[PDB]
Amino acid sequence: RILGSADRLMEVIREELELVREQFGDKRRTEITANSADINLEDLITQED
Amino acid sequence: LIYQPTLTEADLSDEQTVTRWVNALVSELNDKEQHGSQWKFDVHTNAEQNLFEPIVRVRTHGVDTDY
Repeated sequence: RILGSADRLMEVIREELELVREQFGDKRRTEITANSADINLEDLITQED
Repeated sequence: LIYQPTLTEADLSDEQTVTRWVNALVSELNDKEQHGSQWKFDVHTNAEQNLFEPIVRVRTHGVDTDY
């Protein structure tokens, strides 16, 4: 039955992948941001008299 | 292709020798298969020179390809 059809093959592969994911999953360590801007060195000094 | 009869250019327009040749080739391929592949054949008609180019189709690992 397995050799007769391709859908069964894809189901077997999907089940194996799901089992692997459920057995060896973990979390993420690195954070991704979006193009932090620069500093003109004048905004860090308060303007006064 | 080594053991099959030679196909010449002059036989490319009969449309009957080609059919039997490709049918015999596909039958021989299907007879000795041991890896689960399936073989089929098709004949393509060209409107330029009235030629008849053979086409071989095979399904391996659930994937179809035409040669």
